[PDB]
Amino acid sequence: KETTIFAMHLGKALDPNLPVFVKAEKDTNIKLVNVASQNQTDQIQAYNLMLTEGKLPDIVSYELSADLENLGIEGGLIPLEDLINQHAPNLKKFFEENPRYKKDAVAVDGHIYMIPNYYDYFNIKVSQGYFIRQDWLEKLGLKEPRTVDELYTTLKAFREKDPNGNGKKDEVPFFVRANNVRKVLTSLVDLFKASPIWYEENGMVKYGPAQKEFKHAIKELSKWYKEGLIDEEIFTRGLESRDYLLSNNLGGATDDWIASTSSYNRNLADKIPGFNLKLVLPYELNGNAKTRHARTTYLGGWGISKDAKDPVSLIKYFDYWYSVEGRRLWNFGIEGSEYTLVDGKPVFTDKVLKNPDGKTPLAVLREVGAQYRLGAFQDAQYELGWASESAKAGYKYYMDNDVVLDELPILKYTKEKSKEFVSIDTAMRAVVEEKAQQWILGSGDIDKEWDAYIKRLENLGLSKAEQIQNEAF
Ligand SMILES: [Ca+2]
Repeated sequence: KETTIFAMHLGKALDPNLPVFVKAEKDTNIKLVNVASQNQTDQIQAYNLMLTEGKLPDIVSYELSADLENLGIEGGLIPLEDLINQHAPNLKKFFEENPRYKKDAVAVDGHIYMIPNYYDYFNIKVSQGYFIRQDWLEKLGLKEPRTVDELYTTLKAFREKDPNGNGKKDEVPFFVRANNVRKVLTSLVDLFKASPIWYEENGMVKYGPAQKEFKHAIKELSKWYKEGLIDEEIFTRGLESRDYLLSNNLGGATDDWIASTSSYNRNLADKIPGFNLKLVLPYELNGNAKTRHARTTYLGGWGISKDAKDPVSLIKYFDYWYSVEGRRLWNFGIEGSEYTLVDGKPVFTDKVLKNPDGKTPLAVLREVGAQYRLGAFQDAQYELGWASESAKAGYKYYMDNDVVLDELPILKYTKEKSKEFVSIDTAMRAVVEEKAQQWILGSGDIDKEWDAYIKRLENLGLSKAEQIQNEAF
């Protein structure tokens, strides 16, 4: 059966002749025909153009789920929940076994309009983590800090005791990597168990920047900033911060993405003798040793349009990607080309792990149509199949110690509540970022100014936004 689809990902329209989709056609007898051409590169433009047709393609795939769900509410996509319950055993069991993932699939009106492209979140939750210069701790006779007060003592010693050995007070004890204010705050306030965004607490949704922990975080950060413990240029350096500070042997500690930050030991070993930037668990504050840095559960998804003539066959195509072999196909490519089975489990080939032109394993996989964002279920075993030893070590450490808290899910709103919420959320963001940056850099006094700042947030609509967020959760 020839089945029309709108599908794009990373600027490329899905080519059904790629090995992954030829295999799935051989297994399912569904042959996709894309309405997006090989010349289109702008998925937002091509999607909107596609929606002006009198007939929609059989399957509609898009990166932004809220747009798919609105198209469902408008009647352009059909509800899927009865189709799944009646005809898609793999999805039916997946939703039963994963109530969190089921939430991502249910739209604001209680219908399912799209199947998300899920990360394997419960197997790898891990994004950012805390790193510290083990070789500096050791040469200074310091324990690994395990609380925020112990970190303070540690960063003070980094700043005052010349661990890079050059007789200059040039050490930058704590730094971040960011290119906007929200990203700076994200990597500073999590240490103090605060949040710059919305979060979940005791089943309710709350606004990070209005909390007592945020006040305490900014006050402490302002104190550490004044004492030279936090990079004087936190808000002015950009994405070059980590490379500049680590490669010049100035930086002592950070909070940053685990896979990339764990690469510096191997890169700087010949250049900085003894260099060991080491991943540690989140520091404890008042009994809390969690981090709110977490991966997300999905990105994008796909649905069936009102114009598909055989939706039952299409829900089975959707279900194929949740079978054992369909999920392995999507994640790993073709057996005998991208991977072999070793004791029942895929092991990538040299074609994937040692591409002679320098291509990454994921880039090689993408070229066969693996990992092509639709409504499939990523497998963390695909990622561990190629990730570096230090990346995998960091993932395992944070996973085994259960330190990562689930992020607030992507919430669902009607179009009108969304506009209302976004207008409020945008206005408050501007206030929080202005005030927190100035407080951290030592302007004014947060104790004297906190109340008026909270009233400004309330005047911008904080209570209404809380009401909308809690309804949506
Ligand atoms: Ca020094």
